[PDB]
Amino acid sequence: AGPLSGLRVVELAGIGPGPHAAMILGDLGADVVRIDRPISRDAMLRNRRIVTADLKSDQGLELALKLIAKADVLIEGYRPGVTERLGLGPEECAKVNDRLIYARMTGWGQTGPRSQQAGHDINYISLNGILHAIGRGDERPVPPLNLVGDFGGGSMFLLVGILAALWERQSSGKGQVVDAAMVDGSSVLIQMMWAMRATGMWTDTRGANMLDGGAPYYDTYECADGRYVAVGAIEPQFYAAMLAGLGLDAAELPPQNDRARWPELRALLTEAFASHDRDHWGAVFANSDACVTPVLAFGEVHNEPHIIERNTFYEANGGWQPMPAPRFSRTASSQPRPPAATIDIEAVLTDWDG
Amino acid sequence: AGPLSGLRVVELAGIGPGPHAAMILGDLGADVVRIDRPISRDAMLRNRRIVTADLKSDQGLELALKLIAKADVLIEGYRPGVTERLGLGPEECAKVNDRLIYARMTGWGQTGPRSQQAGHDINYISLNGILHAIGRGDERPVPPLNLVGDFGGGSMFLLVGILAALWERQSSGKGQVVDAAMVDGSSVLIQMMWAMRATGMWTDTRGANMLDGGAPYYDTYECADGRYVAVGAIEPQFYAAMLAGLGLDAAELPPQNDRARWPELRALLTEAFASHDRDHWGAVFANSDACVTPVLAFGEVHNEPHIIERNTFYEANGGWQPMPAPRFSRTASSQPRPPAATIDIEAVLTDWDG
Ligand SMILES: CCCCCCCCCCCC[C@H](C)C(=O)SCCNC(=O)CCNC(=O)[C@H](O)C(C)(C)COP(=O)(O)OP(=O)(O)OC[C@H]1O[C@@H](n2cnc3c(N)ncnc32)[C@H](O)[C@@H]1OP(=O)(O)O
Ligand SMILES: CCCCCCCCCCCC[C@H](C)C(=O)SCCNC(=O)CCNC(=O)[C@H](O)C(C)(C)COP(=O)(O)OP(=O)(O)OC[C@H]1O[C@@H](n2cnc3c(N)ncnc32)[C@H](O)[C@@H]1OP(=O)(O)O
Repeated sequence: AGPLSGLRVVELAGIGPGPHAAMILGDLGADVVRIDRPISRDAMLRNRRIVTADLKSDQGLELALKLIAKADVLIEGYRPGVTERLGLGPEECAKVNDRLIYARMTGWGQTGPRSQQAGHDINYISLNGILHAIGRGDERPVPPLNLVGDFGGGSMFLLVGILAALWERQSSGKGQVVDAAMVDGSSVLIQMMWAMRATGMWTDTRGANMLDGGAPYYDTYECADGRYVAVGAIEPQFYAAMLAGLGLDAAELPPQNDRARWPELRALLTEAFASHDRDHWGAVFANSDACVTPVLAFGEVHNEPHIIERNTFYEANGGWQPMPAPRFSRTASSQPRPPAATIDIEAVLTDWDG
Repeated sequence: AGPLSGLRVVELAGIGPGPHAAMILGDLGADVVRIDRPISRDAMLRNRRIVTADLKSDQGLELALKLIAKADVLIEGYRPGVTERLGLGPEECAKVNDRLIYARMTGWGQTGPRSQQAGHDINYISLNGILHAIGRGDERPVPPLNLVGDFGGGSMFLLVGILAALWERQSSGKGQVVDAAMVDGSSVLIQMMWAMRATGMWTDTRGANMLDGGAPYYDTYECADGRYVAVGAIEPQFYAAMLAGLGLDAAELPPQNDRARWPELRALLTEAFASHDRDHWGAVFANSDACVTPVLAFGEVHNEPHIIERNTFYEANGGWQPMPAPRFSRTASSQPRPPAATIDIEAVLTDWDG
């Protein structure tokens, strides 16, 4: 039902960014066929058809290629060379389908000294200054889950690459290869900090900047109940609204942007926030522009009115899952279809005509 | 030169996600025209033409609409209702160009109880369980800079919405509205943790999971020089390669996934890593699959061989900036054009035929 209805995607079963990319394509209405090794409880495998094949066997290769001959996009996330050795590399795929967008999802990219090296998110963002910038300044860096390498700088760039290549295809008639490396995507993801560093607006000192926790107006605060609020009152008029809700006199406080006095400012803000519960502040600044919000655990999200009203989540069997994003006014996306039983690869070939 | 060469984008100047989205379109070859209020050192504003109009004025509105009439995409990132009041809302734009992809970039979305409220990244990820999941367990949550709401769950979803809607326009001949809300995108960005929570594979206890710092094999360690390495050795063979490099006898350590003895495991690993400087480990895990990498500060990135050889960065005027991502084999993106002087809006309208 979404805008990608009609798009055919072959996904070679992998882990992390590749399956996430394929999910979003399916989310938006694509026809996604996932080939695995010979009913999943993994909600990420929503919006698929699962088929199986041994790609090291002559029959599996032949069946895979027939599928690929009829697809728009191929997603693979193995080490570079792996698809080549199977006979499913870009040059073999070209011979049967030169309209194909061949999307290669890696951490380190297709070439370079590290291209054959195992790794995970935390490694890809360790090499490009990202990790070093995350966490409190008095302690070692903390990983921002696998949100920045695997997804924000990984699958999301694979998706952009795929969709941009589909635009180009309109006039060239041809596909090509998209090399989406997490080490690259994540760097463009953090381009604002590269831009800020060049102008004296960001330092390499962890935890001492405007957006990393260093600013008392841009951080979390612990409340009376041991729960937290988030404060993001960057603009002076938002900051002023924040001080108001807390019952603090601005004249009695250091100026907002006097970094010399930030520890003094933070102590006053700490004392304020610590005097009531999280839900008290939630109520104080419910409709304000104070940029103060309650910090909800996953298990609490379902109770928040803005989350409910907008149907950001849906109940699948066993728990809430996020609905497709972003939203489309005319070709809206469906509620995702749960994972289903594996189906016969030949049946999909009939459906597609391979 | 990139795959988006030919695409026409009108960007209504704003902050954070919108300008980052426009940048990536520009990066990939789009013809992006930015309308600001009446030459930048913001490297984010690379790959543009900048023009000036007072949109509150009769003549300003008229010129903007003439530009929009010739564009493929419009990006705006103001509060919902703002463009409506200006007379550049979706209903007004449709009258002059129904092929327009109208891309609306917000935190809270177009509708809902919070939709008119101020906020910034830290607020958007505070409402949907993300923030609460970031940081050490013995402390309040830390913001993962503005990487998760503004960009990974923000501009990146706007971009997917834009390019998806363009694909759809191939066959419907028409555009539509993309409502990209950071509270939604970030939720889809963290779908893996929603999937895991449902199967008992992720807990709401901060700092106590596989990918958040709780696992001794997926975290940073401080070295003899006070600098850091990242360890990402999730798979047993990589973990084994890690211990081997450290000269620790496995027989003598707690099992990798015995959570009850994780603190004992961490302490042994801490002692090991602290015995030499970062560059030593740097060297020990050379081309190994041990998933151990050095944690480079921004200012060190330019010295790293894998970074150099792949040209992940380029020297603009004054500092390193990331090259376009992802990479395309046939229609490669150009090195970004630096920000240039504001130009005459009519010269753009002549160029485009408006
Ligand atoms: C409710 C549950 C939710 C689910 C939760 C899941 C669990 C959570 C875990 C989180 C995972 C996310 C983690 C944190 C990340 O950070 S992801 C980043 C990992 N890196 C990458 O993806 C970069 C690209 N990939 C790689 O570098 C490597 O694939 C790897 C991930 C390091 C693993 O290395 P390794 O296991 O040696 O695999 P590869 O070298 O790729 O070779 C794969 C071999 O398998 C074969 N193969 C594949 N498909 C088939 C098939 N259908 N039939 C037959 N064979 C198949 C290939 O031929 C290849 O074999 P060969 O070519 O070596 O002989
Ligand atoms: C090297 C330099 C680097 C540069 C770095 C920049 C500095 C770093 C700062 C950190 C930025 C990143 C932070 C962490 C973020 O999270 S950004 C995300 C902020 N949130 C959003 O974007 C969500 C959607 N937007 C909004 O909610 C709001 O726009 C906002 C950000 C809260 C700002 O609120 P506010 O100032 O009241 O603006 P709005 O309500 O949107 O109204 C805008 C008014 O301006 C007017 N306007 C606009 N363009 C023109 C024009 N060309 N000519 C004449 N007028 C113009 C509009 O008409 C509107 O007026 P009105 O309709 O309100 O009367």
